[PDB]
Amino acid sequence: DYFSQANVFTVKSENAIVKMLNSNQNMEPTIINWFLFRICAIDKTVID
Amino acid sequence: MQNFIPNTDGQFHSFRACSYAVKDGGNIYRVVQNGDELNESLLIDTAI
Repeated sequence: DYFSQANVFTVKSENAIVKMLNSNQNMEPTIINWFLFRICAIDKTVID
Repeated sequence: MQNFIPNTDGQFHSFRACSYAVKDGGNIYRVVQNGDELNESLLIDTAI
């Protein structure tokens, strides 16, 4: 309660780390699929 | 004026295309190959 009261982190959508590394296709294709399967969605109620 | 980086040097034997780059305090930007997007890999086709 005390922490989330200060809203230190709000969440935006479309994680950049997956926006990029998606549309350039000039690297080893496991970095894909692996970073691609690790990035789960996030809603601050887990951050806080 | 446009063409200055030579494309080849004859024999496909000891060529090793240009390897200049800029260093910017750790960060490095090559000039001949960079997997960053906006550099569309060309789809050439023998059928010509």
